[PDB]
Amino acid sequence: LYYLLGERTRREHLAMDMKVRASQQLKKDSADDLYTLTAHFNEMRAAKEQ
Amino acid sequence: MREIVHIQGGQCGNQIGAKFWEVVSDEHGIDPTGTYHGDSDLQLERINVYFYVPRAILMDLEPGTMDSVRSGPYGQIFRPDNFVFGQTGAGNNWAKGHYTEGAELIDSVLDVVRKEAESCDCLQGFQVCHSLGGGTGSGMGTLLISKIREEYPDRMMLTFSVVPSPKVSDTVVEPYNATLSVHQLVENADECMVLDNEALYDICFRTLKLTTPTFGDLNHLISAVMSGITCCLRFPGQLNADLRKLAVNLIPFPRLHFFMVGFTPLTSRGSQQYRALTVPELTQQMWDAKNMMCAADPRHGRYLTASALFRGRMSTKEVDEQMLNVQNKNSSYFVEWIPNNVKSSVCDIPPKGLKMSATFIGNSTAIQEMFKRVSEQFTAMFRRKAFLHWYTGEGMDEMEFTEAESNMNDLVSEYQQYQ
Amino acid sequence: MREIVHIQGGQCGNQIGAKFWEVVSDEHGIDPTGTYHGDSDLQLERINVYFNEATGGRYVPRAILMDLEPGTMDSVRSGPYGQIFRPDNFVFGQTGAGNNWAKGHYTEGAELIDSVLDVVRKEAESCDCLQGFQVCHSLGGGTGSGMGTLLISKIREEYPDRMMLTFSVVPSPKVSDTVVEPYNATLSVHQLVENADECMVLDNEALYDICFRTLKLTTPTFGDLNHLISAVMSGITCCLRFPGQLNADLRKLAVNLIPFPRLHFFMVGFTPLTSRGSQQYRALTVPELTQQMWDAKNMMCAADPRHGRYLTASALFRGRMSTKEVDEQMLNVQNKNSSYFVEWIPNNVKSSVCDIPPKGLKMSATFIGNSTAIQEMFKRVSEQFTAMFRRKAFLHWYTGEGMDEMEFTEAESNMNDLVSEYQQYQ
Amino acid sequence: REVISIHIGQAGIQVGNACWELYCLEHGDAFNTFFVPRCIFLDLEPTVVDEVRTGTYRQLFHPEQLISGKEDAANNFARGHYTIGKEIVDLALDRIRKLADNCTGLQGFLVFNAVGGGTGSGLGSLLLERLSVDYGKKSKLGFTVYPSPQVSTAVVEPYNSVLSTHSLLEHTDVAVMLDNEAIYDICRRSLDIERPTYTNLNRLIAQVISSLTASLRFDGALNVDITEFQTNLVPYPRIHFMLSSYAPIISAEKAYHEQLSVAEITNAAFEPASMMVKCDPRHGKYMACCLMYRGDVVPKDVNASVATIKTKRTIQFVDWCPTGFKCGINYQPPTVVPGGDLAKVQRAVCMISNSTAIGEIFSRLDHKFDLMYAKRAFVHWYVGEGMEEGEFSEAREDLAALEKDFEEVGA
Ligand SMILES: Nc1nc2c(ncn2[C@@H]2O[C@H](COP(=O)(O)OP(=O)(O)OP(=O)(O)O)[C@@H](O)[C@H]2O)c(=O)[nH]1
Ligand SMILES: Nc1nc2c(ncn2[C@@H]2O[C@H](COP(=O)(O)OP(=O)(O)OP(=O)(O)O)[C@@H](O)[C@H]2O)c(=O)[nH]1
Ligand SMILES: Nc1nc2c(ncn2[C@@H]2O[C@H](COP(=O)(O)OP(=O)(O)O)[C@@H](O)[C@H]2O)c(=O)[nH]1
Ligand SMILES: Nc1nc2c(ncn2[C@@H]2O[C@H](COP(=O)(O)OP(=O)(O)O)[C@@H](O)[C@H]2O)c(=O)[nH]1
Repeated sequence: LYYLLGERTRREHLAMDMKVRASQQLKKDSADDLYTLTAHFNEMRAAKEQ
Repeated sequence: MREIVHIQGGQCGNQIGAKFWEVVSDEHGIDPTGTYHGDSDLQLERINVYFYVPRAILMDLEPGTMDSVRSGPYGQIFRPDNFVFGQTGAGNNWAKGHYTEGAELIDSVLDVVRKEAESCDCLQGFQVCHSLGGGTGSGMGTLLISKIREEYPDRMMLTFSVVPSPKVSDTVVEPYNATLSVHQLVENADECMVLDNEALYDICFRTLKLTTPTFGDLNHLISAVMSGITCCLRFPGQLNADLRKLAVNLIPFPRLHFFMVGFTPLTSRGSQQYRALTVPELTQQMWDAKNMMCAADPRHGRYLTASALFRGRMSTKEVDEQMLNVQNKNSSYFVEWIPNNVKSSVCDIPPKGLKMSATFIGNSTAIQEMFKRVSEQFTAMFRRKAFLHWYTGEGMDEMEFTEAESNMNDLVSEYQQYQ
Repeated sequence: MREIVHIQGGQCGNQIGAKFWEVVSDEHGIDPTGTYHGDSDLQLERINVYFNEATGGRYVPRAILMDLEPGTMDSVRSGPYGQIFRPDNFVFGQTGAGNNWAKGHYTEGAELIDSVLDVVRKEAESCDCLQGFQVCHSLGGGTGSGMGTLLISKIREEYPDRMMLTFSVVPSPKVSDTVVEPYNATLSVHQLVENADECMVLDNEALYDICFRTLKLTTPTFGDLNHLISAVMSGITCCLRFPGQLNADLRKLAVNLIPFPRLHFFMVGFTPLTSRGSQQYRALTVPELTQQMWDAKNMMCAADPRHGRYLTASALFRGRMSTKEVDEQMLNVQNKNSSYFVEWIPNNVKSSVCDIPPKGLKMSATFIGNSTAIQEMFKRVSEQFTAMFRRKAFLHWYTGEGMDEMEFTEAESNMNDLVSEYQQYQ
Repeated sequence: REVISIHIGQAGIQVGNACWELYCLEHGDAFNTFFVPRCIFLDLEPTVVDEVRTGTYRQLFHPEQLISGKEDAANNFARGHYTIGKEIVDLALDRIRKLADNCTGLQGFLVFNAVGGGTGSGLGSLLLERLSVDYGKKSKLGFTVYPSPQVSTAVVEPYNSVLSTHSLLEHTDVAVMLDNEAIYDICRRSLDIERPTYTNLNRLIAQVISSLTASLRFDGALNVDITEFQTNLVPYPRIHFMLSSYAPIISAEKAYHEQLSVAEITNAAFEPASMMVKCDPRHGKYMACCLMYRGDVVPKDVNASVATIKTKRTIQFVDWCPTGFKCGINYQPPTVVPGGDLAKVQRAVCMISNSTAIGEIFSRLDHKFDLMYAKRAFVHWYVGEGMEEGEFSEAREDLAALEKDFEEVGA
């Protein structure tokens, strides 16, 4: 019984790890979106100053 | 006539200053033995500004830096009486380096600098190279700045200070030192040229394309900046601009004296003969945002003022259309209620090895990003009093850190206000 | 004054430009170290169109090598005249696309185009008065076709007022290297019709034919094929570099050869090209140059223009020539073979002369003929494209990357209406 | 710039037999910090001390420095603290005084002891108490050997470990944990010695000690003295117990094949399979790390490696410390000992960090101590030696307070 409890717990921990990895991808690309989008805001800002 | 006294504090300050005197002594043609061997007679005329024994004062708290100074070349040229030097060592404790160990070394460093100050006739100012992360460099150097202003209030004062960055973080108590050091700098130094290792490592990666940038080359880059900024005193020009004239042209408000610096030209060994040396080309390297030596991208904000010190036989007409073009093209990146935000200067003597060089000093409003970048780390650590007892059990109390916080907070507020 | 920047994409593009910069630098008398050693001053006054003086007689070519594989760039720098390019202009990825137009247009393009654009922007603002851009690439590969075509699109959004040449080889059924050639050719052409100014179609099939019959080479490696292509390309832009009795610049030639805005795929030839066996047995007169020019077997594309009709044609002559002899010889070859020429435009040929022949020759020529036989190529490729897409072969390597089925229907529709409208003007 | 080193007990002076062999071999002005040596061996049994007196280093050590008692402590903290310590400790500190008197710029003392025994626990704590009174401000580097959970040579070692740590809190300023079972596993896994003895253990302990004092003996690109560990690694006055690790602990065969560089050895110094304490730092959250670099290392890649560590997620950091590192670079490569089982390396790394995995060790020890104490087993031996029933329970509650401190700070 314990030999199989261990397999279910290992499965649960891996299901969390692949989730943690995917969360880092979301963190990274969203940071990239801020850089490109704030550039867009500066361009519109430049447009109105002119 | 016009005189500049040098003061080097801490391990970081000493190795930067060691490389500085190497470059200047080379420019003035003085050998590592201490005798003149130069060619031109323009160099002898303005060698009293720095000298032939240098007019420097090294100061620290560990013998290793002094031993490493006399070991290398141009280490036999310092006067052994100027090696004012403690013995115990603060060691990355601002309280120790500002209250405990400073309290007995400061009297002796002040005596030697006072003798070295009154030895000449008319001071232009002092020039201090130090850090903001270490203890014996930052704290002791900081107290020296405060003591000097009480004795010499009408003289200029330069501070080449490096700041800690979270990407390049040496010690754990970095924000505890940087915040307190700024709290004293904002009211004491005349102006500061902010440096940091992150931007320096970044410069040596992209532009210099060096494989292993040891501390020798970083100190070499900072040294080229310091040689370029005082060339106007040491050599005639078609338009002269000493230290005082740069300060009054760059600082619109009395608390806005933290500058970002760049240098041009900087090219890899491979692309060294594949390039041209023209004023427009140097300007595109000057105003590049990846060429500033701080971790604060100036294109995330506005410029207040900017200056460019040129060296070499140039046509002043070219200077003016380049400066006006950069102002009329990117008009949003510059402040609106000051027209013609650019100060310029020309000197006829280039650095040894180049035909035409330039030095950029930009007073931008992107500086509030790095100071907020620092206050974040400081805020979290201070809230639960981490590492606080190593400072508190020395004389420092809690309101001192709160006071430094308020000064950090209202500085970035007025940068935002003037933005 | 008038300025041309150079852009080489992919492996094929890199070698073409390498032989090109060797030949041009030779014409200007610059040694592989990059210093001036010429004799007269006819060469010095017009080296600003292509090169930039660096320091003390150092002239650097204004070229940008762009690709995705390290070996391709390394090979150009190992060989001679490799040490002359500025290392900043070696814009270069690390992963690789590998004959995938989707990877070259959506996956790896999105992270390299910005950097090469920065180099292109710096190289464009380094000069005063732009004349146009010059792009060399292929239509079968992925890192040259898809990435290079997106580069074309970015430029048209940036500089829509300047000229643009693209020297592109096309895949043929008889000379078919890769397996995904149709899925690349159709989408590339689709983007070319909406972005390029004019395209000069080349192909490897015609290149093999020339090297067997006329050149009679024993081992024609790619160095010699690129030698032909470089001599032809230099012939187009000779007029900006040298003075002549009748100057014809690029924009002047474009407006003369393009009767309708979508009809900008040109066929090329070059004269004289002889074996070293028969070089001694002929002369150098205008008739010998014109007959070898207008020969269908001497065209540099595998599309026989004698299977259609010439709409317009142009000839750029080089050497000390008499314009009277020029137009009379051009007029004669236009009057005899009158059926191959379009009817409602008299004197379908624009002509120009330059007074400086290439080194080693007294007289050369270059032919640029906007024919209507190019519709055969698009049919000959489109049928292969349609044959695969009907039952979705190889589809998933693009579909799983971001394109849908509607993109292929769009690409086939534009080729279909293009072939229909070429057939209409036929 | 001088540091003196005292060695207590059978384990302390055997470790010293390796330390001083390495020091004299390494120095063949830089030697001034150690050199006659600046040491005092002291023990209550004369058998191990006279091994030094009849050994090869008969002439190196001044005769008086070798202190030896007349009878053993019988593996009793009480006996080695109140009965026999009272006669030897006064002679020991009367020597340390004039050794420090000969010195001028004394950085601090560093002590070597094992807390499972009688001498190392009892008079080791007693000696540290009187040194704190006499000097106080000078740093005392305590390299202790706590007993392992499953590998044990004694029976009553829980009693001694708890009773020693109670004083080890407020006396030493820097305390480094080293178990024996963990090092056994290290020598089996990486050094592939299937049958190790104490000699191999003591050899690589000396390598660690020499690596953290090399900043004083030799100039580096970024020097870090003994006061820096005091400040950069101890966030609170009651949390000073540091995990240690060293890399690369590699055999001759493997080392030449492997490409040793800063990034991979900085990684290797953070896995739990290469630490000197059997504990799971994944179970805890790091507070602050300190990285000692020796040899051919530029500041770039040490900074690059530390960036990769902070972005990985199998190891997490505390929220109160975003910049949790203190690096240090020195030029001199690590030396080797002929007969030693380590090969020459271009560059080595010693990590000294602080986490909450140590908080797990003290609970694991408390349970074993608690079980025996309730039915007063083995208590009567210590009580006869001079102690009472009170101090066992009060030392127990002191460890309980420490457990609560780790759970609260980690929150
Ligand atoms: N008699 C004579 N006519 C010439 C000569 N050169 C050019 N032409 C004539 O010029 C006419 C075309 O005009 P060009 O002067 O060549 O060109 P343009 O007037 O400057 O106009 P663009 O080509 O747009 O610059 C042709 O029909 C030629 O007959 C020449 O040397 N002698
Ligand atoms: N690393 C290491 N540990 C040792 C060595 N010798 C003994 N120990 C450890 O010491 C502990 C046992 O206490 P001891 O050091 O023998 O006690 P002591 O210092 O001799 O004090 P007394 O025996 O009462 O005189 C156990 O943890 C042993 O593993 C050694 O040579 N190297
Ligand atoms: N540019 C440069 N920075 C240095 C050098 N040496 C140390 N530093 C920086 O200084 C910081 C440590 O300061 P430290 O020397 O300990 O100051 P001190 O202890 O008060 O003397 C680190 O963050 C380093 O990045 C150097 O030679 N050049
Ligand atoms: N004329 C010529 N054609 C070439 C050369 N190198 C490759 N090619 C052609 O390019 C085609 C394949 O394109 P490829 O090099 O893979 O393009 P890329 O990978 O996207 O850069 C083949 O059909 C070759 O005939 C060359 O040096 N000269």
